[PDB]
Amino acid sequence: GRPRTTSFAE
Amino acid sequence: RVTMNEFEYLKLLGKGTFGKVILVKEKATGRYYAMKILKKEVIVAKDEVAHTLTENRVLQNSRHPFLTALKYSFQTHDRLCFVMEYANGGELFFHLSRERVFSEDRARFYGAEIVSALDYLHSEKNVVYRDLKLENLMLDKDGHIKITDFGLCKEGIKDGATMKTFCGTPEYLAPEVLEDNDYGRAVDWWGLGVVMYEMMCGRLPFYNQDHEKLFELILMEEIRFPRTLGPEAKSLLSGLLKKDPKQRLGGGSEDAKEIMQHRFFAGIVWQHVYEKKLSPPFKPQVTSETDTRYFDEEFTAQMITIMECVDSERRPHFPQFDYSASS
Ligand SMILES: CCOCCN(C[C@@H](O)CN1CCC[C@@]2(CC(=O)c3cc(O)ccc3O2)C1)S(=O)(=O)c1c(C)cccc1C
Repeated sequence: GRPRTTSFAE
Repeated sequence: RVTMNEFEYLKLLGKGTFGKVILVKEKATGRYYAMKILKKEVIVAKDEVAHTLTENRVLQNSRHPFLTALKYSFQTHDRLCFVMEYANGGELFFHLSRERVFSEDRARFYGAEIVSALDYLHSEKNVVYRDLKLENLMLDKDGHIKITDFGLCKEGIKDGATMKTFCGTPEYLAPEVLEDNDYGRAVDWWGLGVVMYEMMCGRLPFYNQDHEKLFELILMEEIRFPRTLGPEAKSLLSGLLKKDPKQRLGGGSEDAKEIMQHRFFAGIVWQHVYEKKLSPPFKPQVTSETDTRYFDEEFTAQMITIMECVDSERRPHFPQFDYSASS
């Protein structure tokens, strides 16, 4: 299904 | 005192930018763990020092049935190690990528366990989690939820106090986080709405590979549902996915208690949820202590692992990496 998602902070 | 030599390194469970998670056996005891191993130099280069320390802090400061338990954290000259309990069932992402949709009953079970833990974090710990997603939800040997990855957590958030860091995962961001104008603990209930929508509907509530188009949809587009979704689930997800946090189910002074009382959870005894008295509808079907079938082959089939007072800029000595949970 949907691709893996990546966490972030800015 | 705990070093890397105290463990045997068995299977790679996952690999990313900052390091890896390895299924390990503690030599002395014969107990199995998942060891998350992060490179100090990559942590520093990408400014993830404060988030690593929060992960550590929240792990050490939490005890809850549906929060990943930390046994040890220690460090070497170039690595930070978190030895966590091994959640045999893998990520909910693993399961949902394959089954496509969960039944409403099964999603209710997972939602109830997520709420119990977020309720605990908000109410007892004054913590906001901020990164709810399918990747950060794991299943244990019995089929119970384990929330992982507490590095984007916010500490010291009581009741209605606010946060300002733009962070999380693009697909899951709450509208007020994207508004970039302060937000409260109700961002966790948005995240809860997203993951439960994914479980019951088979897709993200909003998607586009172009982030600018993605952010546009999360901000502007009314929530729609597949027409097979039942009325009490449609009611829950509409409440959780209200774009205005003041309108959101869980957005007021009652917090989780509002969600707990919704008709979708009608016969849920919330204390039994806490006590793990609810039987999981899926039990992981592992055949040994080292069966990793609920982890991608891409990782499991690979190879694993590749000065005690050195404190440098590229490889800082990290405080509070001397932890061993008391019995
Ligand atoms: C300071 C920022 O740290 C951020 C570190 N990253 C985030 C990861 O921790 C995400 N994380 C989400 C839950 C599952 C997983 C992988 C796993 O098999 C696993 C098994 C467990 O019993 C317990 C935790 C686990 O962590 C990875 S990551 O992207 O580097 C990464 C990725 C994406 C995949 C595998 C390992 C790692 C380490």
